[PDB]
Amino acid sequence: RLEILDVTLRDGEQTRGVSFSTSEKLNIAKFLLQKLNVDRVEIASARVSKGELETVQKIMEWAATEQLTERIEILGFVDGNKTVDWIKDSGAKVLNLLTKGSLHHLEKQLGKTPKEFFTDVSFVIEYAIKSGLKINVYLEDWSNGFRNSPDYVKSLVEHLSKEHIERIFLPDTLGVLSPEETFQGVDSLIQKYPDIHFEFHGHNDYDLSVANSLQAIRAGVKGLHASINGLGERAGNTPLEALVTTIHDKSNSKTNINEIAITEASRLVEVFSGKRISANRPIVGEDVFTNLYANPILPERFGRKR
Amino acid sequence: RLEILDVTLRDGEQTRGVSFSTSEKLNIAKFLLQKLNVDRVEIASARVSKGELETVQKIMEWAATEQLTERIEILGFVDGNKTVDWIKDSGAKVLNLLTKGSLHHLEKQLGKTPKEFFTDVSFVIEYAIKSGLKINVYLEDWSNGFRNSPDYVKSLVEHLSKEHIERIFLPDTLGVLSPEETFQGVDSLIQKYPDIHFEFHGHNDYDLSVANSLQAIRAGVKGLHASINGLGERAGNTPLEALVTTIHDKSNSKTNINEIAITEASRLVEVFSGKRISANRPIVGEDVFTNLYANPILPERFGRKR
Ligand SMILES: [Zn+2]
Ligand SMILES: [Zn+2]
Repeated sequence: RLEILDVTLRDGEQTRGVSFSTSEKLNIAKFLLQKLNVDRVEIASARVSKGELETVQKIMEWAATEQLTERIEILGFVDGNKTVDWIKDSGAKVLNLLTKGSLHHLEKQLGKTPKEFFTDVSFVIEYAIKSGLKINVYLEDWSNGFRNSPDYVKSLVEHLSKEHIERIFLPDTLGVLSPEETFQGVDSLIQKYPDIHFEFHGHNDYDLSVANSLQAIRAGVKGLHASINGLGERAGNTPLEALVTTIHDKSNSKTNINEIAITEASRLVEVFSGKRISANRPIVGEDVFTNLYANPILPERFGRKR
Repeated sequence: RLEILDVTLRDGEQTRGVSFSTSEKLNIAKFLLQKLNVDRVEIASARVSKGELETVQKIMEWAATEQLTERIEILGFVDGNKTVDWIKDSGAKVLNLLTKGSLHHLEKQLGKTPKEFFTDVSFVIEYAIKSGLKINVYLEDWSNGFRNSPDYVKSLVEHLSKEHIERIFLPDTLGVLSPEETFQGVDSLIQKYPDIHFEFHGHNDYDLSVANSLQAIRAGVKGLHASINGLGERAGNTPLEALVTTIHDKSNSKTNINEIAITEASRLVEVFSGKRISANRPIVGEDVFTNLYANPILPERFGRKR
């Protein structure tokens, strides 16, 4: 019973030539939450140029109606009051704080001491809770963090367990992990803090994202991040359509995603995003489906060919 | 030091709407063997409607020139003399016999006894050797064979070690294996016959082909199959561009493939095949590449951006 977090609207928004209109975000958000039944959705980044603020507001206005405002999440930053104010205004109720997960990143971008930066973090989490939000924390560049500066990473997670947050995200930001490493890194933290909710968020640079995601599931993770058609910044995020199918058929864990809405979700973001998918795209490609040669992956299973 | 076998021209040819012209096959074959430096290439299937015969003949005529006729392989069938005659005529020197690797397949398609069919196999291998060819053997549907009728599979491999063949191919024909299973199946055969040359040939139905391919490398395999842009019949074959890169960076094994020709190879088959690749395609996609955020996968590394 794993949670699936769709990042299509935000991380996917980062893709070159992709910019969703308010109507586009509302439509896509509604479909993912209601039809695909994705647990939560990360719709945007805070302090993006207003308008983006208006979009979130409209989506929040709607979400209120359907009794599911707690399912919407907003990428935020360590900037004191600015991020939390913007989200307070947006109407959104959940954060997803972007923190540096590698000693290398912390220094080349902030130039602060682990304790120095951990202070800025505690303040934003504090102020957010004070402002009525809930917080999820990204350990940006963690895939390089636990392999190069595992100390810095262990203290950050240590410090985070003291804060009142919902989940910790372990992203392979630069998509460099092999399934082995993904299992190592995740296992390293799940064993130390067996009562925390960690989620894996891989990137597909080596076409290992769904594989990595499977190892993360073995190492203990309780949730996973992904995007429709693997939309995203480089090679994109873990491809949602292939992740879910693989989880359902190649693992003993499950998901609440309704497979039958998978095909429409794909066509949906492809059109609105303006990024074409190849005809051989796993599970969702046009040419994908075409009883001696029976493959568990059938067209009607994903709302196609009938 | 693994061997890479490109199946782009044959298995890839099977893709819907794809039919390579003679000039197209010659061009693509030349590039893969000479510039990408792929060990061998599987250019076609025997008894395909003549013309296909002419193509192979021209490619063989050329291959002779460059002193590398032994690097070209032709998918063949268990049909007595027909396949071996066609390849004898083609000028090609290597077979790659398609045999049923699952008891289920053997019966629903031939209706013969393991011993009955093993006789047809020994004759074709015999006749091929008699005709000056070398033989590689595909255990079609093996991914379902070692999991459902492992007995039938063990006898077939047993029988094959008695024949004078070059290699045994372990294909995940329907692309249903998880990396775990791929490691199990491959390990099952490599341990019994430690002196045989097995190669994995996975399909990308679950977007696990390159991951599976990595496990196959651990289980003992000495060679791997793949196609440019994952061209192929469904989701296609293991994507060559991602396989090689992953092998080089995420495994201690190596390859003779020249990474710098990877980008041109992709553009090459994309254009000639008429099958577009998404802009976020790992390693080869248009948008893929775009020093705080340094990813080992650099554009100039694959003959791009300079
Ligand atoms: Zn990301
Ligand atoms: Zn195949």
